[PDB]
Amino acid sequence: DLRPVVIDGSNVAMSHGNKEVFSCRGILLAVNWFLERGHTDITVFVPSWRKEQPRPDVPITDQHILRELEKKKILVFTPSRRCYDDRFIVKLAYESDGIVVSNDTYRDLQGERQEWKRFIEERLLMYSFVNDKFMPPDDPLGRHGPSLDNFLRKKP
Repeated sequence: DLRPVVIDGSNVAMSHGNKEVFSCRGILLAVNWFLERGHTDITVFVPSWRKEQPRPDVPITDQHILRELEKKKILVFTPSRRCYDDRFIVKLAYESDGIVVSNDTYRDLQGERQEWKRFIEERLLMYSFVNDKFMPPDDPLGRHGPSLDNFLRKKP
C-alpha cells in the first residue's frame, strides 16, 4: 500500500501562517489531504512547548488542533524544556522507509550522514499553500522521478 508519511508540523504551520504565525490549521489541512487519499500511517511531529500559552515571539492560532490530532494518534509531541524536532522527523521517516512532508531540506542533517542526505533527496515532499489549499507537486522529483501517485506508494 502506501509509504509511511511523516509531517514536519512546524514547517507546515509556519507556512500556512505565512511565515509569521504558527497556524495549526495548516497541519490539519495537510493531514486531511493524506487521509482523504487513504493514508492511515501518518505522524506529525511538533515540539511539546507549542502546547504552552503563547509568547509574543511565537504567535499561534488554533492551538486546540494539536490535542485533537494527538488524541487521534496522528500528532506526537517531541520533548522540550526551558530543536529536537528535525532529527525525530528524519530518523522516523528514514527508519520507517517513508516520506517527509516539509519545505525544509535539513542541511545540517544532510551533512551528518550521507545516507540521510540521499534519503532527503529521494523522499522529501515539498508543497505550497494557497490559502487553505494544500498543494504538493504532481512530480515531486521532476522527471528523474515518479508521479506523486507512485511517490507515495511502496511500489507502482
